[PDB]
Amino acid sequence: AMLYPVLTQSRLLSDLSGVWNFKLDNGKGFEEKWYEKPLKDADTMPVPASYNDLKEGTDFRDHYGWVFYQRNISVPEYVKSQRIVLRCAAVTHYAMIYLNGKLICEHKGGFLPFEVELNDDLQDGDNLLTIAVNNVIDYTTLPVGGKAPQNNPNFDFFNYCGITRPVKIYTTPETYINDITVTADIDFTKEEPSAVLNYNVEIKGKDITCKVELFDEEGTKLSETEGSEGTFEISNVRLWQPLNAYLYKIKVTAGQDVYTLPYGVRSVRVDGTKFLINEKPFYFKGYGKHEDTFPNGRGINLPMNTKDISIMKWQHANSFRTSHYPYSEEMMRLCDEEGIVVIDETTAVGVNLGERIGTFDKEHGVQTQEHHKDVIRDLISRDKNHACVVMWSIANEPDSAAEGAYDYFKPLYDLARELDPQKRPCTLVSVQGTTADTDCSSQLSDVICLNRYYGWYFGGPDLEVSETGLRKELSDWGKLGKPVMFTEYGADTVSGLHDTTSVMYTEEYQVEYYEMNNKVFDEFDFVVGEQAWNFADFATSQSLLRVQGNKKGLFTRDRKPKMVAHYFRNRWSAIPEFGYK
Amino acid sequence: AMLYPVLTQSRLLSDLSGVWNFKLDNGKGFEEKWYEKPLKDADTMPVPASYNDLKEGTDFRDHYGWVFYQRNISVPEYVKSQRIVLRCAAVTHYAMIYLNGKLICEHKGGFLPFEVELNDDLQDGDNLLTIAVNNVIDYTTLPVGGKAPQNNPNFDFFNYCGITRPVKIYTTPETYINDITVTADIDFTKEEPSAVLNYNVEIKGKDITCKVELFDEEGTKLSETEGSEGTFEISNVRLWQPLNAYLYKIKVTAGQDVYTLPYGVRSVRVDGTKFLINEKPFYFKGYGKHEDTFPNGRGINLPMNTKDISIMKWQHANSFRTSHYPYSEEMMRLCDEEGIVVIDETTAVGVNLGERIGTFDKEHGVQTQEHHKDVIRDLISRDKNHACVVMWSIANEPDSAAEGAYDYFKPLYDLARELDPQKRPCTLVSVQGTTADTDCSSQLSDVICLNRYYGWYFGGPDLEVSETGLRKELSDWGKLGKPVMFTEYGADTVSGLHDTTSVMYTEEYQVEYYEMNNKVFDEFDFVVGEQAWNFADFATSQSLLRVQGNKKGLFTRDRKPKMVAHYFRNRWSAIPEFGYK
Ligand SMILES: O=C(O)[C@H]1O[C@@H](N2CCC(=C3c4ccc(Cl)cc4CCc4cc(O)cnc43)CC2)[C@H](O)[C@@H](O)[C@@H]1O
Ligand SMILES: O=C(O)[C@H]1O[C@@H](N2CCC(=C3c4ccc(Cl)cc4CCc4cc(O)cnc43)CC2)[C@H](O)[C@@H](O)[C@@H]1O
Repeated sequence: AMLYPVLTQSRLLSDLSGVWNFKLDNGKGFEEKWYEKPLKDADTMPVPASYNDLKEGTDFRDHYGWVFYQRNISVPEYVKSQRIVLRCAAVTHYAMIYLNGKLICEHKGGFLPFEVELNDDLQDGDNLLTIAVNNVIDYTTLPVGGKAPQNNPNFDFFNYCGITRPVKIYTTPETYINDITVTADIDFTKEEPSAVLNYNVEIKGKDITCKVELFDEEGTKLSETEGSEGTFEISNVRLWQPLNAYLYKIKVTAGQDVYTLPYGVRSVRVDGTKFLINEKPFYFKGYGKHEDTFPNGRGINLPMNTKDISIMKWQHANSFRTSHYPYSEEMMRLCDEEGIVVIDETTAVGVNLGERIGTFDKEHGVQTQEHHKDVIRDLISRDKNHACVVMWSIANEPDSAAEGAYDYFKPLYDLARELDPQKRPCTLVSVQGTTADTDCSSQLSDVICLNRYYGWYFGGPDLEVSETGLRKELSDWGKLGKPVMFTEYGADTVSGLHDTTSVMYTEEYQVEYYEMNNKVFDEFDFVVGEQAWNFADFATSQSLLRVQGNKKGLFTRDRKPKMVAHYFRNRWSAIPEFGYK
Repeated sequence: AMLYPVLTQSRLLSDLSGVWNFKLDNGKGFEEKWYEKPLKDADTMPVPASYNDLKEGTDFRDHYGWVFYQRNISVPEYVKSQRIVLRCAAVTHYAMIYLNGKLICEHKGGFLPFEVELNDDLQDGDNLLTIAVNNVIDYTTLPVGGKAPQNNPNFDFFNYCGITRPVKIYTTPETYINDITVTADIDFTKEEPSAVLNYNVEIKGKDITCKVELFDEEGTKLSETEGSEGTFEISNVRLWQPLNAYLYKIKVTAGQDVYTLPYGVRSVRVDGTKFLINEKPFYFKGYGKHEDTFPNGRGINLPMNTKDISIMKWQHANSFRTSHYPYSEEMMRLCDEEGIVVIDETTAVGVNLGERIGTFDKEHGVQTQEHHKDVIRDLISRDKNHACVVMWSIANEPDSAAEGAYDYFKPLYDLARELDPQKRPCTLVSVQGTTADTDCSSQLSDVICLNRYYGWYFGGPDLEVSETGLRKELSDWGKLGKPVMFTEYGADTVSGLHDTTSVMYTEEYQVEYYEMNNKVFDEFDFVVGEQAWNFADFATSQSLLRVQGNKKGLFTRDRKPKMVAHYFRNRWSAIPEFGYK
């Protein structure tokens, strides 16, 4: 259970962000117990941010192993009466928190929050907070790291590591609000849709009165309820809608603690080959994104988030997929405010491939299902209340058509559907090569999400031949009667390369590629969404197939529009959110 | 008096940063008293950051007038016992702070901090904090804005406005440390240089004991002193040096309040035509920078700051000038940690130009000297203790060779030299066209800082002819016997444009331009520094002479190296910090 720490009349919030003491481990780092004394010959490193690109030389960018963040923490004794918590929004990949020298916390998982209590191990004056981060990836990590001293990522994006998201401190009374949940049953039958909202507060500590208050957009009060559980009757409810968002406020007063939560009233339901939002046939318009900026790397970047959402509404999009890892809490909340449809995805990327071993080989294969279940647990525990999240993605391009694959995902799908209070659709992004008959996603998933590159990796530069292929496979996928959407498709384009008679990597070819694909898409009424790959150019590991990173983005890494970006904006302008099919 | 709010055993610090409620004024904004009720139909805007580039359309970028930031503030009553302060690191240009509807603070000045007290006007639960920002510039603002409904900046950089730097909240006991000052008298006579440091603490409130403690780099204690004033004897003092920084810690315990301060022991003194740091002949290597990134605009950007300082040490630079406005506190402190020489400059840019009026015309001219004195007051009050600041710049390219000019600056120079506890050199950046005989900087300034463009605006593309000119004027400047340095010189280069036989705007020409200039520079021993313009490409107002902004940077706006960047790195590698002349 992880609530987003905010500022409230009952709780504080001190951002530990700034320039910390930084030092690359040299192997002897742990034996010599650097976490006690200061960082001798320390360096400077801003937090939050990925450290790989913040210094020159490959030895900082391509570091293998541990790095030590160090900082000076201090609290006034008049606050020790409250509950002190250290919240780490994200640490990529493996974090180990020390306080004066005592290991107080550990976490496996570089893209989800985790907190620890500081009341017992604090001191009186200056305390030495030491956060050690590991970047190693292997068959036991999500994302998955291969092998053939450097990390070999089994994924197509750079291994940005470090304190990726903010590290803050917040307080709370002894008996506090530890978690909250809210679902909505919307009565679309009446001429005006009314709504009934069910809540459930979980307290913790030496309990015992609980109060909840409902407010609207402006802040006007609307109703009140008592107890750890209750409901709200909203006649004339203002439904959260794609691109037309509306968020109510919820103020829960429990004992000596208060916490507010913005909630969006909307319904999500799959019906045959139709993805229904608020009981209407929705069509996905957008692209798979990355949390990738320069030189922040994977580090949080609120200004760029607002710019991207501006570029999106500029382009007439409505959705994106948190490609290959969960995004920041801030970006999720922003999509609630701005009304952006989001496909929340886990870190489960790279679960694929004297003898060739098999993905799900019990002895020499991925050892990730345990942690994979944790992520599904922690991901939903965090974003369960986000009205923008309309579906979960268990994994990106796994070996979903291989032996043991179905056995691997079935418990994960179940855990997901048993944990989502709203019981939202579940899916997995199908790598190219799978078919309706071979993909275990055909049975497990509510929506089929394809990653196809007809016209690039498969068929390019012959777009004519590539078209018949795309049509042949897409037509086959209709046999399932489920909703089909493309979550990835694009061609690497180096901004600035032009040609009248186009060739691969030019801006002209990139547009043609999306014209041919979109043409086929519109031929089938069970295609309920198109999301291009990628929103913008992003960094990867070096390779002959990567022209200074991934260049399949519609925009450059600095958000500048390629010619394709205008193409889509024109297309998506004449395509509505509902009723397209 | 403005101390940098940090985290201490006696004081808190809650970063109000995040996505605030935003709304462009429409004229009726103030009459309709938006600062009381919420922002109806509000928008999203991250803080801190310039808002001009965070939304699409010229109407947000080219807005004229007011914008309303709104936010929800809340404090627990158990903290009301302390002193509550709202610190605004920067608001560009004019800020007006409301709390529940009551105007509680105002400030003129978009690039320096200002705080206000919240104890008296707080409420119990949720408070509506409303920060209104104005972007208008005219003859009464610094920077100066001209005329011929839009702002016409009298300067060559875009008018990025909004909550440019962080807005935080910090507490402190009734009797607190309000200000601190530290100077150093270094005895360079002994074989080992010892040092004596003089401090001076200023308290405020219902007083009455004061304690100060000195620590070194690691954190080991070194000495102790009592009283609001005292000294420290440092035998074997570790002198802060350019590119070899060393900062001591200073822990002042006054009553129920503590505050720590990193200090760097170094001496600055001009001797004839020699700029002496720690009694050695220093040579400036660097460039004039901007606080300009995309899409942040002028907004703070700690990751880029660390990257720029990496690029600098990569390039073998040692100094930069806070071109045309004071930079963030974080960047100043970082230069102390990283050992970067800084020329702190004020916002006094644009003080230049049926009849042609004169700059300092008493009735129809710049009405800025009053505010100009404030900035000189507040700038030194903030950065007085930064061992990286080795000189002050009263103004950039003013009309320093016109009637009334000398009368305008003389009181400003005096106020500067009377306020700097360290009595550091003072100068002003001389626009092209001035000569040793005409520039009032010849008498007022300790160091001559020239902004010359021989080979671009003046002479280009004939670099041969441009050379004789540069030599003729530079030789003349030697008549003063003072130290001369170029704070600006460069040629607009569009990254990617190449030619064997170079032309203007190509990368080849840019290198040639700096070769010719640097050749002449090295012919004169009274030239003690070279700083190119600019560090990287930055945004300006649109114009036929601006190719999508200013492109004179050595690096692109995203910090990528142009061919010139490697040229300098090779040159600056064979040029030392001391003894070059
Ligand atoms: O096209 C992208 O590369 C982007 O789209 C997705 N991406 C899709 C392409 C991927 C493949 C792959 C898998 C099966 C077959 Cl038959 C062909 C190919 C192409 C070449 C190839 C070569 C390899 O060595 C490894 N993996 C592949 C999987 C990855 C990913 O989801 C995304 O991370 C990536 O950036
Ligand atoms: O070259 C830059 O433009 C950069 O260097 C500095 N910059 C120097 C060039 C500036 C001038 C100027 C002034 C006197 C004379 Cl004789 C010629 C010229 C050139 C053209 C010209 C045209 C105008 O309409 C107004 N101002 C000028 C002053 C400004 C500034 O300090 C910096 O802000 C700027 O970005």
